[PDB]
Amino acid sequence: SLAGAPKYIEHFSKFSPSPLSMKQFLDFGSSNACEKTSFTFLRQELPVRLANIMKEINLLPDRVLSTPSVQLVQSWYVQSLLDIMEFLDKDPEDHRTLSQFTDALVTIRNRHNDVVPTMAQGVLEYKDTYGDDPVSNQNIQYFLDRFYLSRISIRMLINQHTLIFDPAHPKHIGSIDPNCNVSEVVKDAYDMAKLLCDKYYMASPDLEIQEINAANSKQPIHMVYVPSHLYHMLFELFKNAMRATVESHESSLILPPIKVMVALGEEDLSIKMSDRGGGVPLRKIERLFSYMYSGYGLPISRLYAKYFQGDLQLFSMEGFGTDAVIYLKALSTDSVERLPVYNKSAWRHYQTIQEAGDWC
Amino acid sequence: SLAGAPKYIEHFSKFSPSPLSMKQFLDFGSSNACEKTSFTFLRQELPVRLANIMKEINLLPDRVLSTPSVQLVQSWYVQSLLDIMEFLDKDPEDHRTLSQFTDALVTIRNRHNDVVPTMAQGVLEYKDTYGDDPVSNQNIQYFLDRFYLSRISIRMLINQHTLIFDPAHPKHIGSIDPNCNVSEVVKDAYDMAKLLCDKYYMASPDLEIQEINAANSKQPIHMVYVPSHLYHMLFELFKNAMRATVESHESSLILPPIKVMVALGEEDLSIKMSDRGGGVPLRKIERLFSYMYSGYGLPISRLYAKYFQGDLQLFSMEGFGTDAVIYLKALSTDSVERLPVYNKSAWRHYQTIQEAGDWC
Ligand SMILES: O=C(c1cc(Br)c(O)cc1O)N1Cc2ccccc2C1
Ligand SMILES: O=C(c1cc(Br)c(O)cc1O)N1Cc2ccccc2C1
Repeated sequence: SLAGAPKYIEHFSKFSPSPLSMKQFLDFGSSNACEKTSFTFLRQELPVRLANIMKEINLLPDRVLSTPSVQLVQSWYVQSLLDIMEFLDKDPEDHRTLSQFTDALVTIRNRHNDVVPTMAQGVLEYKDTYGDDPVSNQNIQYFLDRFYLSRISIRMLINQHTLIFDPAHPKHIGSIDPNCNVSEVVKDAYDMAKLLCDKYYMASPDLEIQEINAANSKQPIHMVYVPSHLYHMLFELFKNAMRATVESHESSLILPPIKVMVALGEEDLSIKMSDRGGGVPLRKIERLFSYMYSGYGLPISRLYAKYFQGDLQLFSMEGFGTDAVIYLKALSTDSVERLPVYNKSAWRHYQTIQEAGDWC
Repeated sequence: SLAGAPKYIEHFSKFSPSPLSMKQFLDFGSSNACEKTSFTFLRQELPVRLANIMKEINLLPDRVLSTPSVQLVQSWYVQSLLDIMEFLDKDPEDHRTLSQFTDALVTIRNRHNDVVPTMAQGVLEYKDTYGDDPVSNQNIQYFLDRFYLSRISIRMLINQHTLIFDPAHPKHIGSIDPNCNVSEVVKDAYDMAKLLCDKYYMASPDLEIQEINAANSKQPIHMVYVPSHLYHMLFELFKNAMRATVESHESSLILPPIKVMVALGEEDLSIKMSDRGGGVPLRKIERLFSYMYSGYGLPISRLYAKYFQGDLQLFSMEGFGTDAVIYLKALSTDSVERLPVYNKSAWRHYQTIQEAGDWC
């Protein structure tokens, strides 16, 4: 039988998560020796990542913590942590340990499938029950960025293990494509967004792609990346760009295209999506990344970019259109997980009071 | 005779600066009744603004505060505050009070002429004497943004008073042009930057300007603004864009132009400057606004934008080029001074220790 969950949470929250680079993920093998190594790694690392973020959940305002949906998500994290604790004393040499471990990871992944919308219901419950306040809102914003990035990282570890140690893409390493053709992903996201735009507006802007391979002008641009994450970001951006374009051109039969540039530099692989959808005033830009003003499409997309040391930035020109840029690291060695850690500095952010700001 | 300066500093630092809108500045008259009102306003408001920022100087790390150049700037602020205290008991009805007051403001403006480079020498002295450290560096960054924005605001008040109550542009209200033609300022800044680029490189990119007046497509874009501030920002941006363009095209006789779009929306007047100067990796972008990595051209330009509720943002694409955007408020009623205030929230920022960050 197991100890009470808080004993495990306190134990594992003392450790810092260990960030892996894309290259490290990529250089992970599929042998028995490798599966045992993955097992011995994950039975420590997953509990560390679960515990670290569970400790930050406890720092949320009582108001948010008291909501049924936040309490529900907490309970899932507790059970998932306990599921892994069952493996602490198990022998990696026993093939049944390994197969049971993979089954346990699948069960955890499914348990947590609806975490994003469930947390969003928690935010709504807080607003409905108590009314929102600026202090709680700032804490929620800080927390959710960290919580969702933590979740992305945990899903990455689980997907890598289950895909490698249990199809279409045998050149992929788990969910990683060592030769991801960026323009092909751009086209896939455009195609899917076009289906949606065509359905509702009976029209959609065309796509124009330009590549700038600075060091090798002829060569198609490739990278090591998780294509599903890149797809997610581009699909969200195309939906917004298409909607803006059609909605700002109600009188017109001719729609300006969405232009995408893919640039490969020494350090960055940058993807800029430019539309002439009429733009948004600067005042309204920050709110596009707010969990409260919402529709977590944009904030979660930016977290995917940030997860491997990239970013997603918007700059609009009200009256004209908008540019969105996805910044990725060009090199797999620079693509290192960005993971929140529970410590004093973290703890300090939730320690805020209501007072006059430092500006007039 | 006067009280010791600290007594005045404590008294006036209790008040918050009072931000004025561009419209309020603009609706200020030049009569005798108006000059007395300006006097009675400024003999309170200037001491409040001087005292508020002097209190924050005292919050700097001992290391920075101990430098000769920071001590020198402090001493100027003390004397300027005392100069104004001489007017506390003077009668506004006496025309000699008014003329002496204008003389005192001119003397203050001249005294403080070299504040920006003198503070920069203070930063260098701290680095040379002690070596820099991350905690002090963060405090310096926070402080200098506020200090330089405060200074901009004090110079604005002084220039308005001295220009109105003591030439080429009689349609200007002090330093304010109620009908500033934005493209004409763009062209002036380009011309001056071209002279510099031509001198050093014997070549420079051409300029292309496009205006998008969303609500009135034919009409040239105008605004209420201080043209010298807009010029300053554009001149800095053109110098950077030109240098990048020529330096990334050493082999070429044909230079890509710098393209400027001026867009007027419902709320924003946005100016985007686009170059094909080869770009900068994202990692190096933040540092362009750092006082420590430096060359205060960019950070001070962004402060001018922020001063009337605007901003100046850079987004590059490494391997291709860079876009810089100046965001201004379109309406004089939205163009309100952005002024730092000395209070608890302000005080808290300088209260930081060296510890592990909240990220891995
Ligand atoms: O500028 C934008 C816009 C916003 C984002 Br985020 C983006 O990634 C691309 C865009 O073009 N919009 C969206 C939108 C939707 C309906 C109507 C107007 C607008 C104005
Ligand atoms: O991308 C840039 C660049 C930077 C800024 Br800030 C700007 O406002 C415009 C630019 O185009 N640069 C500057 C510069 C100077 C010499 C050489 C290369 C580069 C690359």
